[PDB]
This record gives sequence, structure tokens and C-alpha cells, in this order.
Amino acid sequence: YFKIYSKHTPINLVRDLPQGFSALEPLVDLPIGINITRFQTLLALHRS
Amino acid sequence: FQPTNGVGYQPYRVVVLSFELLHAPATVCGPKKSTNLVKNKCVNFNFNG
Repeated sequence: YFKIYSKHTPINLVRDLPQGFSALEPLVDLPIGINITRFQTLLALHRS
Repeated sequence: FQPTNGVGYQPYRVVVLSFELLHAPATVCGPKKSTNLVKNKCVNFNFNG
């Protein structure tokens, strides 16, 4: 089972993580049944 | 395949369903049958397992 928990928080701090409490709600459970040992973030470029 | 052929020569569409169980979580499940909800009585409830 792949559990994805998530939380959206409105912050106004410029640089670091804000200090506070926010419990993450469960968003989606995925029936994947596969081995996962590595991950990578996906970003977006800006072209002009 | 001609329409006037015998039943042993007429075309037959065949679909074979193969059921396997693997160590991955089983997700093709049969219908979850439900019955009407009855309130205010001592009943045996089965809610989502």
C-alpha cells in the first residue's frame, strides 16, 4: 500500500520552515504492490 | 466463415478469463453487496469490513 498524506498551510515566512503544528490528513492510498527504494522531485523550468 | 455453415464450423468468439493471486494487494474484487439501513434496533452491522 502506498499512503500519501498531505496538508496545505498558508504561511508568510520568507526562508525557513515555520515553527508550528499541523497534522497531515490522509489523502490517498494506492494499490501499487511494487518495490520502491529511490525517489526524485520533479521541477518546472521557466523559459523566455 | 459463411452464414450457411454448420454449428461446428460457425465462428465462435472466445474470451478466457485467467485469475491469478500474487503477493501484491488484490484489487479486482467482486461486488460489495449492500442492504437497506435499519436504525434504532440491535442489529449485526458490517461497515467496510
